[PDB]
Amino acid sequence: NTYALENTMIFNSQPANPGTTATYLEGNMLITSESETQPVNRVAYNVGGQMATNNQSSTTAPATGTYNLQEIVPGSVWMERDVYLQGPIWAKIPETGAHFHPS
Amino acid sequence: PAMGGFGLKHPPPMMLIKNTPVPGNITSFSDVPVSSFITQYSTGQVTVEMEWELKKENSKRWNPEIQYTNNYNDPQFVDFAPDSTGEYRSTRPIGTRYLTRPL
Amino acid sequence: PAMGGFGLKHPPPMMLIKNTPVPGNITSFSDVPVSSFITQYSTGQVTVEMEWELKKENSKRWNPEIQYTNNYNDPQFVDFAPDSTGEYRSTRPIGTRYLTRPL
Repeated sequence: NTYALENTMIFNSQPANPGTTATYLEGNMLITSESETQPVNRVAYNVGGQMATNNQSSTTAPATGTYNLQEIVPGSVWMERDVYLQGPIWAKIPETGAHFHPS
Repeated sequence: PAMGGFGLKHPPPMMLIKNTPVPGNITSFSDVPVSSFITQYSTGQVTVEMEWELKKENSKRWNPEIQYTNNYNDPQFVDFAPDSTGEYRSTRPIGTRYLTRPL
Repeated sequence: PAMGGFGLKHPPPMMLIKNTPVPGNITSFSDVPVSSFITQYSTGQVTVEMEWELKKENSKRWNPEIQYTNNYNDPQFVDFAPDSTGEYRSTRPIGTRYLTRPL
């Protein structure tokens, strides 16, 4: 029942009036899950992994540290986000002259 | 490239020029190589011709744009011109981005 | 002409439009002309297409020239655009002479 809320598409079952400032509880909302991609996609709430932070010596024991973010590395594989019947088909790529992987 | 410009797998090639060694008077045979030469220098003219492809603006912006202009208050010299001694003056750096486009 | 522009012996011609008189109810004959009419107005769309011939610059001047630019310090509005009420703003008069030629 743990969800990373800022990584999820949230939708309303019914259309809303413009400018509404009303609070909405979970029962009103439609909340998506990406659990099918878990065999290749890391979990957002958890830490990514650990790396070496020191040099070992007869005087000094070896040490590691956890990381909260990592970016693309060679040999990287992942799955893109799923489409929904309520969701959008397309987006325009912005014209800057430079981009990476345009999904 | 980080400095700017176009990155090329096969760049315009290195062009190398040298003055041919001309020997000083030698009267006897030696296996050891000659180290005595007449002193010489060379002079000439070089021409370079380059072709460039241009992409045209297709803007629908109603209002007037920013442009590079020759604009100086009370000038004592003309910029991009020779001075009284004959030395060229280049006070300002010039970039390429004055036109605007929507994202 | 003193105001400016092109002086023409045979200028583009005068175009004249009127609403046809439509009479109010008349029940009796008179030699005197009718002065009673139904009140009416007209509306529509007009299109004008013009062709212009251009003369190209052929300058040999090495240094950079003066140009018209959009240049404002701390602007509170965009010039040549509508305002919050919808009224068009045109703060500056614009002439044609920015390029330079030798006598």
